[PDB]
Amino acid sequence: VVITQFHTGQIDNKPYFCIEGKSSISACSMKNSSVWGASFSTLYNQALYFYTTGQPVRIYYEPGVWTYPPFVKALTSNALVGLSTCTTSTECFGP
Amino acid sequence: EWTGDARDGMFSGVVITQFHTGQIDNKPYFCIEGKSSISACSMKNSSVWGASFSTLYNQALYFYTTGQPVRIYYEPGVWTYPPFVKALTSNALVGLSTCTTSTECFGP
Amino acid sequence: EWTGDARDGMFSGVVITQFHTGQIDNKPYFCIEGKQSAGSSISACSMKNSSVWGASFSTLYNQALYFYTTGQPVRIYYEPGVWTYPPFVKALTSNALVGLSTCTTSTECFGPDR
Amino acid sequence: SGVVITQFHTGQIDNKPYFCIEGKSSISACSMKNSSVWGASFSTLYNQALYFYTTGQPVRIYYEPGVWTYPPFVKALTSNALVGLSTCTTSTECFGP
Amino acid sequence: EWTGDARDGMFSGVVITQFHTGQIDNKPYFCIESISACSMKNSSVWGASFSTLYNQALYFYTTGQPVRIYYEPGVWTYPPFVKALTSNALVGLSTCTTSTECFGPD
Amino acid sequence: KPWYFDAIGLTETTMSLTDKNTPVVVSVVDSGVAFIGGLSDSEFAKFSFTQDGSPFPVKKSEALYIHGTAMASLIASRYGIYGVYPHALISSRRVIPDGVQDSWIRAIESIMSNVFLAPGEEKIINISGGQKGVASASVWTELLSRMGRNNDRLIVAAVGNDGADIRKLSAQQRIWPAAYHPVSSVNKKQDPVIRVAALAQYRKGETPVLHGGGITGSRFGNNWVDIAAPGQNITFLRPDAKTGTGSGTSEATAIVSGVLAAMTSCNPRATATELKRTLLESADKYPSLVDKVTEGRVLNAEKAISMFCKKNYIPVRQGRM
Repeated sequence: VVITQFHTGQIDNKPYFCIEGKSSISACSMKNSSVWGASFSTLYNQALYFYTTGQPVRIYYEPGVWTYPPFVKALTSNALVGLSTCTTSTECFGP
Repeated sequence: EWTGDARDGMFSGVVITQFHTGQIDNKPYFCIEGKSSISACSMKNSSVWGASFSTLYNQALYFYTTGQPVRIYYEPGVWTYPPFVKALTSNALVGLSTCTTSTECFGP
Repeated sequence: EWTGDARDGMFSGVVITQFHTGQIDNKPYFCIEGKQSAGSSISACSMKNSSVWGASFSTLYNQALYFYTTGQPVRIYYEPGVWTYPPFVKALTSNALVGLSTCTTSTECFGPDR
Repeated sequence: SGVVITQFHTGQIDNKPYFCIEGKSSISACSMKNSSVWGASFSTLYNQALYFYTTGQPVRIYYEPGVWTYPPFVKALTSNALVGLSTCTTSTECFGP
Repeated sequence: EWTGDARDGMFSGVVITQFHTGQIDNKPYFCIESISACSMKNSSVWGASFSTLYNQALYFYTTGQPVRIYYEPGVWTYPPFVKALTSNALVGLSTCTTSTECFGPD
Repeated sequence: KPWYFDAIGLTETTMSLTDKNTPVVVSVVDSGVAFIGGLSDSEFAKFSFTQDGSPFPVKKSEALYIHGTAMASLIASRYGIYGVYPHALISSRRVIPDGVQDSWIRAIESIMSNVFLAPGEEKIINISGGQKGVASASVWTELLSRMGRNNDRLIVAAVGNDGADIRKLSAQQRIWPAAYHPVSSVNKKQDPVIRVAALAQYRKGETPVLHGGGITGSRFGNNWVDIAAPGQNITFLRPDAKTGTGSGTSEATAIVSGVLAAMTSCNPRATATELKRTLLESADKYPSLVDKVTEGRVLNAEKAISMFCKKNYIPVRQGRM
């Protein structure tokens, strides 16, 4: 996946970022928003780096995490839960 | 509150051309201008949007650096100190997005 | 207090030419020097947790290091007489760094005029 | 010693963020925030590892085997904790202990 | 204490050529290199400046520009650490105009 | 778009890595630049080191009238001709024709007087030519050694056309500053000159060759040429706003200067040694070009710019920690 789009905002006192990669996939990480909030800063840093290089990467996500209907409608319910570098279009580092 | 609330306004296909950072009443802030022209400011620990100060600062500085067209999400009438509003703006920066076209950008 | 208060001074169309970082009385600080040309130069320091401008240390450090890197002309906002330790004032400056702005011309910059 | 960091992975396990690096024979090592005796160095190591991944320069990877114990994590990645990093002058001569 | 105290030494017009990061007694540290100096997080008197100096030292390692290194000898006391690295604490950094003229105290 | 953009990899992604905010000014030490057409917004400063006092080119010869404009257009033209780094501005230093005594030296000495404060203003000095008939060489060597010790600027120098083996040439027939042959280990490492030879048209991945010919043919020789870059069938701008096509080491030098300018934007505080080592280490090494170019180096703009912009990503783009 190439990360092609990046969105940042805030909801209910929590900053979040969204990414879209290309089929297309969207995933959002939210600061202090359990279970995956502990990873917000590491994933932000990594995703912004990969958006800059444009290198193919693996996006790990969890569907149905975000539940505010206007948010899910405009963006996604998917939580970003991990990122990996890739060697080929199918072979990437990690689980 | 959410970046994508109807109340908040947008300006799509904008290149961040100006950047200012300062402090007001023990709170650091930063102001961006994009070109019609729009000005938006983010303040640390200044509710409702204070929690996103660091993320927005980093993101805004990055897009300033690349000069790519972006969408600026703002909320007018947030900053109320008259000399501040006069010199800078009243608009709070509440979100940022990458754009595909001058009108089509990622996000709400 | 505000960066745009009348008391605080400014220097427009400045290139940040020098950078120093140290520590004094358990507080990290950094200093910058900016020049408009041959004439003239301005020095300003930011100290972490050293009120009234202590809260902006991290933002100013990041922004000042960025502008030092690009060499783009900027406006430096400062407050004279903030630092008081005499050897520190002698070697460096009494000026606190209180803000930064990008410039369009040597005189026209973004942000408040004070 | 004299390893190029060629792969990078980031995730979370049991409320703790972590990152994994692979360098090239090959070596893998993971640093987890607030976990193990080496948890204190997570932020410094993440920053320094991503820096070296960006330059692609040969470095020294310091590791401790057997630190990570969750079997699916160990199977997918490594048991090695990342415990330090150094710049190298040659493929064998690097800065540090 | 101050970076500019007479007790502390300096080396001007230095290019930072080597970099090391690790941990000792639950405190992260970094070492730069000829002159060597280390900065340790939360290890007084210079522990407060760890993150600023890490950032600044990595920046100058990247540019390769000549800089001034401010140090305090005899700060680190663990003998195998001192043997492998240095007893010098990194206490400040400056840009230089010449190999001898640098910005800041001297 | 021109053929050499794909050959050296000036892709959309590579170019997207460069910093827009950095003031980048290339020193075009030549016959004067006409800031017209695609160069109409490119002026930073103009100088004259010629007896007539004009910073604008003269119609003594068509070659000399067009030379400075041609070179500046390859570097930074914004429309018409495709400049390698269109965000760069140009500082024109007219040294020829009707140059003052040691016009080339006076221009480099004016650059080195550091009037402009920004690190990226005249950090890259393009010399798409130079001086033959150098007998003293004392002036050049004392200036070029000082520049290497100061470690802040790079001279991108054409090795000259005539297709001659620089090793077999007489000292008097060699072009300066390219002919600078540092002696000590110190002066060899500090060397601020990047000696550029011309390649014939090729496609990325194809084994390039030096451009030949009795007139526009690239000079060559191992330990006298640092890198080889495109220098055949090159479209450039003329003062009359029309375009021309040319070959030679002048073109090749202007293309290297543009690549370095793009790199400079990512961190102009980086030393001359840092940028020269990145450009040359990122260069493709061909076995067939070893006798002609030191280590058979061919300009890889994609590898040079991406390597350099990635190395500076964390210190410059992501300081916050």
